[PDB]
Amino acid sequence: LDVDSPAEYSGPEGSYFGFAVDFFVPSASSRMFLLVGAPKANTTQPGIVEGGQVLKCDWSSTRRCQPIEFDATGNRDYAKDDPLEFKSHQWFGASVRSKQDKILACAPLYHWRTEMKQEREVGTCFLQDGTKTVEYAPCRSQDIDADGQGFCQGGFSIDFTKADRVLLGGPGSFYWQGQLISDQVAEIVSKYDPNVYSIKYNNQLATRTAQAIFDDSYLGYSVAVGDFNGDGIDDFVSGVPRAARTLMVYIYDGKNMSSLYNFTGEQMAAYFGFSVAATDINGDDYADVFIGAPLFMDRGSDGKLQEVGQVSVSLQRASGDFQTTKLNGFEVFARFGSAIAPLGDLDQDGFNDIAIAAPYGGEDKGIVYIFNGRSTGLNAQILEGQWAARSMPPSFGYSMKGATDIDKNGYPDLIVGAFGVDRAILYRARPVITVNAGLEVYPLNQDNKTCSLKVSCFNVRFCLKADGKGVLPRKLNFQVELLLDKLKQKGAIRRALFLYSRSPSHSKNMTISRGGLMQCEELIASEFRDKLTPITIFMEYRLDYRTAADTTGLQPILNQFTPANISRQAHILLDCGEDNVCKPKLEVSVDSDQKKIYIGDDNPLTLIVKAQNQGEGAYEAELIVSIPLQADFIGVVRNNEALARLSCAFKTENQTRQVVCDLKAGTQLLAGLRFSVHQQSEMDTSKFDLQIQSSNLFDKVSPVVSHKVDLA
Amino acid sequence: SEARVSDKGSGDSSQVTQVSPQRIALRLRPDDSKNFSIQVRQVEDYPVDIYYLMDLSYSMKDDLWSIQNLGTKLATQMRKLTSNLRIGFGAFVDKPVSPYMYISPPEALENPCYDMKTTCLPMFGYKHVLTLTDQVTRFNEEVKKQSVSRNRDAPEGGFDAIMQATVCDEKIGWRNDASHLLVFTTDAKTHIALDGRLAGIVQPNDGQCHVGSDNHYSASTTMDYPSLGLMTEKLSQKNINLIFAVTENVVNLYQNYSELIPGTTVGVLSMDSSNVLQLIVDAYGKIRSKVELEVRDLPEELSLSFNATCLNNEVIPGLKSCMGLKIGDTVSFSIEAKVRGCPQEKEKSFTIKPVGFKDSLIVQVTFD
Ligand SMILES: CC(C)(C)c1cc(Br)cc([C@@H](CN(C(=O)CN)C(=O)c2cc(O)cc(Nc3ncc(O)cn3)c2)C(=O)O)c1
Repeated sequence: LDVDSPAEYSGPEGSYFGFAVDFFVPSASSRMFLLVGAPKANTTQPGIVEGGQVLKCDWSSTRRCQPIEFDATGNRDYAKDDPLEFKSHQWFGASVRSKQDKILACAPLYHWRTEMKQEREVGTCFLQDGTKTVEYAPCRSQDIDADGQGFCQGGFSIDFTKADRVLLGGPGSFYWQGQLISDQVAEIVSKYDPNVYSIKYNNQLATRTAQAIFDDSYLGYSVAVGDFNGDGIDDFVSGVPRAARTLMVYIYDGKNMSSLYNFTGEQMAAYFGFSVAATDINGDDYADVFIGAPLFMDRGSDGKLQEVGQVSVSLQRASGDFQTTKLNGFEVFARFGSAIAPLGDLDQDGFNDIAIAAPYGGEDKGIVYIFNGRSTGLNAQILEGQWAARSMPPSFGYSMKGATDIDKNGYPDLIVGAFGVDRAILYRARPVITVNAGLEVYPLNQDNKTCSLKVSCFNVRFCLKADGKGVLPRKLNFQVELLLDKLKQKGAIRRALFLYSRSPSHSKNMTISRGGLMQCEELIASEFRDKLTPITIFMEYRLDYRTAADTTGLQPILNQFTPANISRQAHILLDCGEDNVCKPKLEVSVDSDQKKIYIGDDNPLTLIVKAQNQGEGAYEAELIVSIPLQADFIGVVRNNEALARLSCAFKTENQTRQVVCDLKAGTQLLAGLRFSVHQQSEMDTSKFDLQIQSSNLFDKVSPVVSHKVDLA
Repeated sequence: SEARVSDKGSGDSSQVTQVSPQRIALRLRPDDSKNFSIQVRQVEDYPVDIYYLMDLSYSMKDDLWSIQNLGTKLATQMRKLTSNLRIGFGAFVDKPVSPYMYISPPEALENPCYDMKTTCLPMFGYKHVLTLTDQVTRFNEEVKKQSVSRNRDAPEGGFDAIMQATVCDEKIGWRNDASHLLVFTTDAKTHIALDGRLAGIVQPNDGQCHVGSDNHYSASTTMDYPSLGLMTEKLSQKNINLIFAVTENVVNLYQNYSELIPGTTVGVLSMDSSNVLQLIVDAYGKIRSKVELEVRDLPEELSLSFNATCLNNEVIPGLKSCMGLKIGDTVSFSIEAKVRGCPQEKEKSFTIKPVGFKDSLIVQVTFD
């Protein structure tokens, strides 16, 4: 989703604008409308206040939000001193749905002058059929009592069925048990007669009453539709948040109203069933079930309860092979769960996804989570309501709908409401781009010395490709970055370099087109003391998002997965390749030939040096002829009967004598090794060993030597 | 070098000294580090604040007696336990909004039982009639004079009564130094933090007090019921001992409710209200206090040292306090002085203040 440049809307103060959200479209036209409820708006209609509105806000180029076709049509009367409706206590705009040319806007707190008595109770819905507008009130049909559909609040939650049926949910349709009402659109509009206040439709399918055990369950609190038995007709899944001893979600057949599998939670008061979504994550057409528990609380990191919320993914598979998993929240009191918005292929690279929001998380303002779906699901983006509270918690994410595309996306775009601040924001989904790449090393060492002045020249691979589906700009300007050698300290050095530039790294600019064609570049890869450590090849890439956006300004995005940052190793001959495994056998030994030397600035004590390692890769073998304190290599031997150019370097860091001499077989590069032994401490008397520092000779076991000298 | 103490009595209602002889005199010189021991055995009762909460809705058709009886018994039960008791009450039925408050006929607003041929006072917000006062006789007289009202749906909003009770520090009462007990009585599956959508109420409950000038809860009609995790937060923050004193028909639900809110326990309301009286006594054994001493009026001299010969004959130098003292535990403090320099004074004195304790340790030194 996109958060940097969204589209936002607002309305009258205190109007609860954005409490309900959906998408209106025109029949085979691009003038799509982002329907959004304003249930608390003052009504600009005769003889009525406190009615609310459903505002049509266009998609682009304008922020105008205008009321529905039903406007300037006030309270109808019953007699000369009695209004037919007790409107001015309603919430018109609390639930909005649209399929192709239809509106289902409902006022769950609408009241009407009843016929049985003079009381007021029912919820009403105002459809639209092209120009004609009709009234829907399935809970108004002679069932005027709290025992039945009097307190129905019908239309609190509504949904659409592929058979062109409308699934209406009134949690109070029964004694707050709730009921699903499904009526065909053709039957509703055809049977319209305004003088009849309780129109009956013949093909109505609705859930009947239950026992007194079921009560206050709010069956119609949340609704969704899917196929859960495999007959091509959408079943009715419903959010019953307070069922099974307030621990539920019901599934009803589309054409039979029969009871399919029920889902229950293990936590209490978590409100398991506040929102329900029906989509596919695993891959098979058998639709999954999602249940929200925004008040879920479990044992935390400190061993104490914390309310973080939780959701449930039900991988409903045929023949009873059901699998379930639970996703936990992350921020305390954030009410993670709440609005679960079934998105669909928010990323086309795979199957559908789900948006779960936290209306009271983040700094100070609302939080939205995103869960991408992969095979078997179990995949357990972030959005914030940066709008600040005015006089009410800005419940960002409380209302959400992301099932419908509104652009040249394929991905479905997301609408978010912030009713507590009187506003609604459009989160447009972004075009996903997946990428793959790799590289390897082709080239022998001594033959590279003939590369030009002569240097060493090697080769590696430069292959990357993205391709990707969807409608987005054909050519994408990718930035790629590569490293010659990695795992180096800030002070470490390079070994392989680009001869044309000697740069230890290189980044490339490419405007690659979208396609399956493979595109790779071309490049060719005794002054360095480091041999043993392997050369590390590294690969990095990115995309100039700013110029890659379309005319609408929708920013492209690379794959949210596919972590990149990939790297591989390499090795070159003549470093230790002269040895097949480069395993050394040191036996590094020296001896103190001379003894009985007087103590104190006398003639230097003569020692001997010899080598014992037989490893084939005995490059850079070190001669650290360690000595005790108060000694130094005074009088470097010049005779050099078998000595080599080993000249030592001396230092006394942290009271450690360096005397580092240097050199492929155990050989007696021997000469008189002298030491000043200028001991000034008369109370002391008389530890000689060869320290290991050669990586080519380094091993987990270092056969060394240890000897002393006799002084008198 | 002399040092002579006087108050050997180990506490009394009249002899209110909760320490050893607490008046010590001594004659010293520079660097005359002297030693003496004190016993600070605490024999005083523990402080407590108790809040009584009722549903008192039309769900309490005849169950209002169980609430009224428990409040009086809870008052007299803890008076026996302790004489530092402060008690009060506050009531709540449900939110005054469309699907509950009976808004349609002009008759129902003053009486939502009109159609039942009986009267009931208009269903209200959280209105507590009594702040915590030591007057036990006023509490049971006022708490018994309240009646019930009617909401449409079976669940009741007594959860908001808990939240307001645990955030209104001064309107209803909370003492800093006392233990805090909150008993909440209900008989229905109470609304939980999200039932306000059906009522148009979409504001989460807050940790702020909203009683206001009038006793009625101002935000009862514009903010939702409290979250079960929010009640866990404010409860432990203010050291509230919550008791979901509910009925047997819903005890199992409220039992499982308590396992989610730590430190909470339930009790079946009945004529024999012992399900909760043996519970508040349990909380009495967990509110055991501590003993700590302080230094005051010290003239920038006369260094003092303490040894913690505290419970179960444990000795640890440097420490000056031991926790978890029941009534009657005799913690001793061997105190050693350290005088430095030569003040330009002949007679000086300064006091040791046992924190939270009425009495104090005073030492007078005559020196030159
Ligand atoms: C007076 C008292 C103490 C009774 C009371 C106080 C408050 Br304040 C609120 C109420 C409500 C809730 N309620 C109750 O309190 C009792 N459970 C019921 O609503 C109720 C009753 C049944 O006898 C069956 C069912 N179940 C049911 N629902 C719909 C349907 O079509 C068939 N059955 C539901 C009411 O009865 O109107 C009552």
